[PDB]
Amino acid sequence: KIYTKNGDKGQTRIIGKQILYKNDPRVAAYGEVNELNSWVGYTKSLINSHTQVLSNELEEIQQLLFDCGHDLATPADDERHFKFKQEQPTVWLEEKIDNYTQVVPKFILPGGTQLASALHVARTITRRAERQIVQLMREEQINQDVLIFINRLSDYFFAAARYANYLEQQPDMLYR
Amino acid sequence: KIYTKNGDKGQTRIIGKQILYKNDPRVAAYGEVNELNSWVGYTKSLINSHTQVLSNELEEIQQLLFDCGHDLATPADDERHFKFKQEQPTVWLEEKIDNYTQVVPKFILPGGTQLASALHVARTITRRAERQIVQLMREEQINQDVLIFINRLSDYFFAAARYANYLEQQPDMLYR
Amino acid sequence: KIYTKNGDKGQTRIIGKQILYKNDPRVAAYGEVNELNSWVGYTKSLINSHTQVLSNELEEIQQLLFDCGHDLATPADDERHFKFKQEQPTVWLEEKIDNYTQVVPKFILPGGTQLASALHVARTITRRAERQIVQLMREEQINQDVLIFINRLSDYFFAAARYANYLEQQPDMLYR
Ligand SMILES: Nc1ncnc2c1ncn2[C@@H]1O[C@H](COP(=O)(O)OP(=O)(O)OP(=O)(O)O)[C@@H](O)[C@H]1O
Ligand SMILES: Nc1ncnc2c1ncn2[C@@H]1O[C@H](COP(=O)(O)OP(=O)(O)OP(=O)(O)O)[C@@H](O)[C@H]1O
Ligand SMILES: Nc1ncnc2c1ncn2[C@@H]1O[C@H](COP(=O)(O)OP(=O)(O)OP(=O)(O)O)[C@@H](O)[C@H]1O
Ligand SMILES: [Mg+2]
Ligand SMILES: [Mg+2]
Ligand SMILES: [Mg+2]
Ligand SMILES: [Mg+2]
Ligand SMILES: [Mg+2]
Ligand SMILES: [Mg+2]
Repeated sequence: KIYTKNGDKGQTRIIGKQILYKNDPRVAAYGEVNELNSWVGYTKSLINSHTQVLSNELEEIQQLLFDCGHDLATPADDERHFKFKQEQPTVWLEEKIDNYTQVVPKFILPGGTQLASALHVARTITRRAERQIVQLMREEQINQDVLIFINRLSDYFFAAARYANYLEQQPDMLYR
Repeated sequence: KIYTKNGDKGQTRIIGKQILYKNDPRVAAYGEVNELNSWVGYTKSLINSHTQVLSNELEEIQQLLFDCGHDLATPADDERHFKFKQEQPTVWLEEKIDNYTQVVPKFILPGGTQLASALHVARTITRRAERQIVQLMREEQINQDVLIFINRLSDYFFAAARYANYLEQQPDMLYR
Repeated sequence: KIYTKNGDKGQTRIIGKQILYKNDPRVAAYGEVNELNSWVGYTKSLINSHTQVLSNELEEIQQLLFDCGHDLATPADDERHFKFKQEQPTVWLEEKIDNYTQVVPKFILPGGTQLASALHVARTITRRAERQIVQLMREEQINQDVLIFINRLSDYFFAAARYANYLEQQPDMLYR
């Protein structure tokens, strides 16, 4: 049974021993990163024959987010338990940002093709998670690498969103 | 006219007499449960001929959430106004969890078919609402039955998500 | 390069000089309004030949939200920088609310056609943003016009959602 009922009174476990309330800043940060991941999976499902290229990196992004979630759930002082390192993932994001940035043609408004719009939604959820990650940071020591990655990731989603639009011959929505 | 303009200064009514600010913990909990409901409706709209079975329970889940919202909007001390009881709804969820759990084949990453992905998104929004419900709980007496149901509900959505994938011959996305 | 890396330590700029933490109430309000906008773009992408009429106003709503975001990012005391005025936008919303309100046939549950459901999701995200805008308001002076508009906007989305359902011959989901 996947339901233990240990959570039915509003408390839960993290990595290590601490029992925390579900509204605890750390539980929320791990939660928002998990919601971002759900949305990436949703976005990934909207891929078709014209946008097929975007599929593996999005899938890869989901792996990276799982790792981010793991480290957010891990207290820095914990003696028995951080697996996420930002350098390779972020550089990889930076390559795609520059790639997509030069391919594509005012301020840009979120929208366009359904995949582009979903990638624009990814951008804003990534940012919502980022604020919650900073909020944790202000109370507890966190893996700063997660924050570096998350910050770059919303930039990736802006870049990929524009590219998704470009891939289906769709103009970016512009502020008039 | 559906707009009274009574809210234009950031205040609103709940069940009973209290005028509360819209950022009040209770207004937020009622709000997050309402967003969950919107998303279930959205998820329900993605059903097609292969996933048609999932339709009634999702519809049923929306009824239950409306009730949850009602009780969250109701102060426990209020003399003129709780309608939600968890036993039958939660057992009903537990049956479907076990059903779906045995039908379907690493950690699972959210994604797959569009309906499966949406059910995975439902899971995380349910959890976001759950944290906001706990947050209310820590300041005010609430209907604990709502919390019991909500906690089980995200487990339902994990279970149904996997099943949605299974229904369309789609493998669960796995952590590599 | 769209990534400056100035944000990698959890801090960011607003309109004017203040460097703020990303979890700052003002950064969150600007963020939630930006997420609403993403979702409107997403909703707009779900339009087809039967719902084509809804397209321009949704597009127009995205312009208005960009302005809302701008003013939320602007401290009221700032000497070098408010562009949003609510009167024309809100009256325009009020016309569409009355229009759509008379066209369309219990409490209504969110859901129906995919576009209707998305407009129902828009409603709840608008409201989530509204609570975050009030939260800012309780600490800082804000452009009250933004709040007036946002409040009416979720009413617009309820109205348009029902109409989207009506446009595709779909009954509103009712609380049983
Ligand atoms: N509402 C929530 N939001 C975000 N993260 C959560 C939430 N609830 C639990 N978690 C985290 O996810 C892990 C697994 O979730 P799960 O729902 O199984 O925990 P639980 O609710 O405490 O137990 P149970 O659901 O079996 O009663 C938990 O150990 C906790 O760290
Ligand atoms: N931003 C919000 N988030 C969550 N719940 C809300 C929000 N605003 C209002 N509510 C709740 O939903 C109920 C109905 O919403 P409604 O928007 O009609 O209220 P209002 O904003 O106070 O009034 P009006 O919109 O007519 O000015 C309210 O009585 C309140 O309990
Ligand atoms: N996580 C966030 N949520 C909401 N709004 C944000 C967030 N981060 C930044 N902003 C706002 O959006 C503007 C542009 O975003 P951007 O991500 O470029 O800022 P940054 O993260 O500080 O810089 P960089 O991403 O280049 O390190 C910022 O000046 C800030 O006002
Ligand atoms: Mg569980
Ligand atoms: Mg940034
Ligand atoms: Mg109203
Ligand atoms: Mg749980
Ligand atoms: Mg940037
Ligand atoms: Mg209102």
